[PDB]
Amino acid sequence: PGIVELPTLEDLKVQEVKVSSSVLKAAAHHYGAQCDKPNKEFMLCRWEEKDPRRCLEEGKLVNQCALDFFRQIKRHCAEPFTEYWTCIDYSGLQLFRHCRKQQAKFDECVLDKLGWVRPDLGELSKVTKVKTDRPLPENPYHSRARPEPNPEAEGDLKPAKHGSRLFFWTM
Amino acid sequence: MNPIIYTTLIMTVMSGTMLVMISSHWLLIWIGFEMNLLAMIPVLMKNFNPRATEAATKYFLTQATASMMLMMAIIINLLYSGQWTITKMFNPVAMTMMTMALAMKLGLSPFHFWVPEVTQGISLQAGLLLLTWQKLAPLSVLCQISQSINPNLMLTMAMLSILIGGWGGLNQTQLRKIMAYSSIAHMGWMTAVLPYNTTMTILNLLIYITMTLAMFMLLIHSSATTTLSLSHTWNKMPVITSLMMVTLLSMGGLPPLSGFMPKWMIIQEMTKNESIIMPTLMAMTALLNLYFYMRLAYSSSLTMFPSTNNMKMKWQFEHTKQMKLLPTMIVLSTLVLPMTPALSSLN
Amino acid sequence: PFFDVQKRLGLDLDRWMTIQSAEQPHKIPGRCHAFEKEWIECAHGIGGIRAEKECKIEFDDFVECLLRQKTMKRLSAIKRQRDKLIKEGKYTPPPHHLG
Amino acid sequence: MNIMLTLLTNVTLASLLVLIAFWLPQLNAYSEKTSPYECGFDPMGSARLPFSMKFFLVAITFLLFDLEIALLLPLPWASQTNNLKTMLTMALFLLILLAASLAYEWTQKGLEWAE
Amino acid sequence: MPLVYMNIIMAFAIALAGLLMYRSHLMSSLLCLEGMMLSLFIMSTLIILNTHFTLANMMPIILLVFAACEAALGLSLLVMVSNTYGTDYVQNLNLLQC
Amino acid sequence: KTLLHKYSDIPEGTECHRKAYASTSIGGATGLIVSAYSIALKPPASFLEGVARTGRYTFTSAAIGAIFGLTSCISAQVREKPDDPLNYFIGGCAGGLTLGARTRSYGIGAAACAYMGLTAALVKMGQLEGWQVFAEPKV
Amino acid sequence: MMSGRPGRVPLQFLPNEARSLPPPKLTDPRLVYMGFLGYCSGLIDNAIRRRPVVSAGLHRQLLYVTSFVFFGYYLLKRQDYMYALRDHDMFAYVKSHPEDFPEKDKKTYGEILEEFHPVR
Amino acid sequence: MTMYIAFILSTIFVIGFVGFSSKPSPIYGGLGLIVSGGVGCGIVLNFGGSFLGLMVFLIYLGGMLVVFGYTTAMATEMYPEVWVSNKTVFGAFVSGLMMEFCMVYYALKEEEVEIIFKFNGLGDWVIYDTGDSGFFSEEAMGIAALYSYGTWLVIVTGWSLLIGVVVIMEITRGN
Ligand SMILES: CCCCCCCCCCCCCCCCCC(=O)OC[C@H](COP(=O)(O)OCCN)OC(=O)CCCCCCCCCCCCCCCCC
Ligand SMILES: CCCCCCCCCCCCCCCCCC(=O)OC[C@H](COP(=O)(O)OCCN)OC(=O)CCCCCCCCCCCCCCCCC
Repeated sequence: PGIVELPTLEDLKVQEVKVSSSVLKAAAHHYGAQCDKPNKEFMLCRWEEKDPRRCLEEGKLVNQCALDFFRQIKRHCAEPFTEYWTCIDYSGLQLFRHCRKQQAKFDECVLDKLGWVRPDLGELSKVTKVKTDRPLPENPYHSRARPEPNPEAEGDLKPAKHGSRLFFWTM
Repeated sequence: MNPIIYTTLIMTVMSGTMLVMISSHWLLIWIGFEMNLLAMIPVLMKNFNPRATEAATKYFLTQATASMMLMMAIIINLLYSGQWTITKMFNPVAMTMMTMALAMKLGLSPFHFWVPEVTQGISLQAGLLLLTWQKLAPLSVLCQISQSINPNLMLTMAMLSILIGGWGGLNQTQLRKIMAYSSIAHMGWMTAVLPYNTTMTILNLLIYITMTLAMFMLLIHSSATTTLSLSHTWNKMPVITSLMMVTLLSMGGLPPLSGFMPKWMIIQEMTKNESIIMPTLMAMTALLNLYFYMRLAYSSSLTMFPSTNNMKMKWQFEHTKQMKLLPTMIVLSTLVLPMTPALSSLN
Repeated sequence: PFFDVQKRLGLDLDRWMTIQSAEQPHKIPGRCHAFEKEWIECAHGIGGIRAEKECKIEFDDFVECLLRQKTMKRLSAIKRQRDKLIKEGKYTPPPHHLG
Repeated sequence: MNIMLTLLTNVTLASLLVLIAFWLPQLNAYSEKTSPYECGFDPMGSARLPFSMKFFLVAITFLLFDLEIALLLPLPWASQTNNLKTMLTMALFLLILLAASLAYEWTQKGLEWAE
Repeated sequence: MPLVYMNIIMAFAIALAGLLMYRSHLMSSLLCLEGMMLSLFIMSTLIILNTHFTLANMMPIILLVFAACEAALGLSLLVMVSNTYGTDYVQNLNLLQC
Repeated sequence: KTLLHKYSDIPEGTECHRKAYASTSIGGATGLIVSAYSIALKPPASFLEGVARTGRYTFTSAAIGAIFGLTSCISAQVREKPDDPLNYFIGGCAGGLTLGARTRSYGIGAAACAYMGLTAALVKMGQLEGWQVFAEPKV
Repeated sequence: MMSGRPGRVPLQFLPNEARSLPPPKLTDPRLVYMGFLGYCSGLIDNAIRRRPVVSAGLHRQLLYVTSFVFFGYYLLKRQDYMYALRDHDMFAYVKSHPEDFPEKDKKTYGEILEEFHPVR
Repeated sequence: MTMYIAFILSTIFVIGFVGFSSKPSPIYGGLGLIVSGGVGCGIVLNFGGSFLGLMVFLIYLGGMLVVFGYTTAMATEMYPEVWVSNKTVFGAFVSGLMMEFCMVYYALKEEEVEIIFKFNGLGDWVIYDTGDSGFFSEEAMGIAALYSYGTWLVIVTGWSLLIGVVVIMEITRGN
């Protein structure tokens, strides 16, 4: 009953980040607060537009905005990145608790090299207001027209005409 | 059994039935049925006679099977609709599935085979509870889901209920078996009108409640379980046999007695629903109940059966029971026909 | 229910769980939250008789959402014709089929 | 993949370990050798009789007790709920009723099972 | 509907038949009864897990803890029958008759 | 009710063999149902006489079903009156007589003649007029 | 059937808007019959307990009449409510559905051709 | 193979059910039932129902059926009624191995099996849903709601269990 419209593979050939999981996790805190604006725009689209195909343009933007976050640290102290994500990779659960010294060394550069700051606890979990230009969807669920409710009761109650009206009972 | 334990056991049985009538969730409906079952068996076990053990075992096997079979009707409806709300369900096989599942609890179709035997084994007071209170819970579900029922399937189950329930009643000596066969016959009358209009399905319920409380507590007051034992009660207390014959006539449905009010309204409804052959046949089978009703009435008070010289002690002493609510029970169960238009209150 | 005490005194006993689009732990969804929400709001204040036919579209869509009968039949017919064709060597699956 | 593979390996290990414990010892059983041992004397024909109620009574109490504890496995995740007060009250209820069932069962003889 | 759902549904139906088609051991009958609920417990888990009815993960335990309660009643009646009669036969469990 | 639909599809007093086949199928199925019940409630002590019991019940019910099949159809064929209720009445009595033959008693056959013939008229009465036994909920 | 009408608050024996109806008059013939039922219970109440029926425990059957009358009275108001309610939304429906209730034509018996059957 | 692994577990579930439903010896029926009890857990495990799957092992395999063995040890009909003892049980066991073998072949060929319901014989894996559960196990969060939203069920389930122990001793007390 229609077409499941799918985007062509052309727009899907977007640059994808090629890094192991521990690389993301090691720099996750220093990535979330510093690339929030496109991230919030994309994920606002995901929950508002409610359709995957609508947020394709933003989908490549966050991936792109990940790459220019993953490039200056190469033109800066990529060496403290190496052992830090290596040590995190050694952990089975990628626990930060064991590898804190390399975290400090990693944090020391970005405080001065790019001048970033480590986000505090709860800061990343804060709900943030994202400023966008796209209009809000009208019917994200594509709802149809709604059946009209049956008319309500109205008018004052009057005594039953001629009583119960059940066989010979007068009242 | 300790009275405090007995009171609690009845309290849960009442609450379990109350739970069924007040639950909008199918799982909770099942919860009420099972925990009502969970406390029904010990009450039947109060006397603890080998006949009772046979009766309780029979009662549990059929009720547990029906309740377990009820789960699939919920599960299948869940599977095809994902709705736990007790409403018009969405599967003919599931609708069919529960209809016999609930019918076995009520005992209308051949399912009814447990109803007589369990009553025979267990005590008179327990039979009163089983045949009156334990019929509200299965009826409560049917009233709510009446809009989804297949008319042919339910009308049939009602038909064999009055048909067989009345037919075998002619061949019962023990009063307990007579009452159960009457119960199965009365089960058909309410169930027949159930798909059409639920209002007088209830009206039949409270009315049918009234005689069965009236009859059983009269029988308990008589302390008699057989026809011959009932016959001797004329010598001790002729008055009680007089009221019992009024209720026996009333429960038979002769006007202007109360028992005519349900049947009259039942015939009126399906006549409005263009079903006119169906009411006629049930009315014809209604006389079948009246026959052994008359036979008991003939043995009880209309005639005067021989007594035993040992009855003379019974004259000297007196009854210690309080038969609570018996006075208002029979009066409300024999002359309420003039107050028929009050059924709109049920609506 | 037969006696809707829940409505009278307004204590929620079971209806929190009767349908899957209600409040859920950690606000995580069911499989067909989108569909059943549409069907529910379609069939509110309407009545069982009218909602059976008027909101039919929202129903079978929602039923198909959780049963997934015709979708599975669609895949079955796709797969059935595939093996009825590739076994004859008429079309060869591309590399992305096999990785 | 590995789970039933681990289950599979143990069962074969057990079966072969009894297999080489069964065919290897060169079974040479006779009639008196296979006869039941009853303290060195004649068996009178038994092990087919009911055993009162105490063994059954404790089994049912254990079964009922096992069912309530089944209701309270999810407590470790229950503590992670948002509304602890309702969870604290409710979990306490199951335990005190578990106590009450034990309390009644104790008071009305019960655990002092029949002899 | 997926092939597996037949396997539980047919499992119940054949379990249902064994519960009704009797023999001489109502002990064996109780086995079909608790097997009957096991399929009910098993199948209920499939839909609820499949459809992500998170709050409905409730009832597989709830159905278990109540179906298990009937075992307490049923097995207790078993020994009661096996005390006034000694055995668990069903043909002899007909003292009611009339 | 496809099996029952077979009888209704064939016009009255036309293709008598089809009507007889449809009628005897109704009787055979009905005899099977009651025979299976009788085996259930009443134990057929030995299996072989159990097949004898269901054989008798099915053979009887088929005979009434078959005989009513011809007598109803041929009478309508002979008298060229399909709407006439008497067509079923003679067939109904004819079926009742066959029951008497199977039980070997004139009294039961005579009783079955009157009752079944009356009902056979009544069901035809309903088919012509439009009587419904299991009426759908109308009001 | 009124099982799900809009506004029915559950477990409400006498809804408030039912007060807009003429209350049953204190000697309504239906009400006194309800009082009859209370008395008729009283006479037999002494009968089972083997007491001097009519003149036996004036307090006992006196309470019976009182209880039956009040429980009767509230029942009658509730009974009058549904019949008034049943007729009310009835009338509101037919005005809302004129097409399903045609006004049958006005023809006198003069033009009506009613065939006549002699008794002979 | 692993294509239709859940097809397998469902199959032993059926034959395990046919085992005890064929009314064999109550211990042997218990053996057949626990076999079905064991295999059924794997079906739930394959769907992610680890907590539900492990419970039936705990309170149904190691739970109910253990006390079932007591009554079997209490009943002890004078001779074992193992499969060789009777011929109807063989017929019941043999029969119950046919129709489910028939309809799987019916379902494996054209998949249009219409017994009672319409049913697809497609691979078990299809009906699975794709989507991450994050860090919260959906099964665990559902059950833990016992003490958050399942307040009403907790009272009724607890109260019935309390009534469960009062009845059991009362019926077994033998007056
Ligand atoms: C719808 C049709 C009819 C349906 C009901 C029919 C019922 C009877 C049918 C026949 C029954 C079987 C045959 C007869 C059985 C008799 C049973 C019996 O016990 O009889 C003997 C018994 C002896 O009497 P006893 O109990 O001693 O009481 C005497 C009064 N104190 O007698 C009795 O116990 C009977 C006691 C009767 C007491 C009557 C009291 C009447 C009081 C009237 C008050 C009027 C007030 C008017 C006020 C006017 C102003 C407002
Ligand atoms: C227009 C379409 C149809 C055209 C064909 C005509 C209708 C179908 C054929 C006729 C069916 C009704 C006639 C009776 C058939 C069953 C007869 C039967 O069961 O006989 C066996 C037995 C009677 O003998 P018994 O009392 O057992 O004595 C010997 C004991 N050794 O039985 C018994 O003991 C039990 C009592 C008899 C069985 C119960 C009643 C069966 C009939 C119910 C109505 C069936 C209506 C079928 C047609 C409408 C529905 C499709």
